Amino acid sequence: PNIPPPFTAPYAPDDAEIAARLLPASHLSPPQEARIHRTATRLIEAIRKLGGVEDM
Amino acid sequence: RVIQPGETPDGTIGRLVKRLGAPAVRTATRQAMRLMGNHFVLGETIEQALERGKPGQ
Repeated sequence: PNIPPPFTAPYAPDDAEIAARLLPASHLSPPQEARIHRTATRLIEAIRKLGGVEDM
Repeated sequence: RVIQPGETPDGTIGRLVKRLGAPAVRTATRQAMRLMGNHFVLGETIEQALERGKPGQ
């Protein structure tokens, strides 16, 4: 395939038009959300169990 | 007793766990344990408290 042209996408398009596509496409089935929720809860529980810059 | 998984977190402790996570609650309980053990002289009876708080000085 062809080498693509120099990159030149529009610099600052409208957020709402972008959101109109991203919002519906982000939809997840209930079992997908359930797995996400559990994994993420476990990760945060571990986080809240050393030291970092934010802690200081 | 045996604990079944996926239990709805209720009570003061369960609400604590939903908020901070179980690991932080364990850590908070251990800190409470150092406080209770170091700053209180306690027993089931006064004789037991008194014996525990003893210093021939």
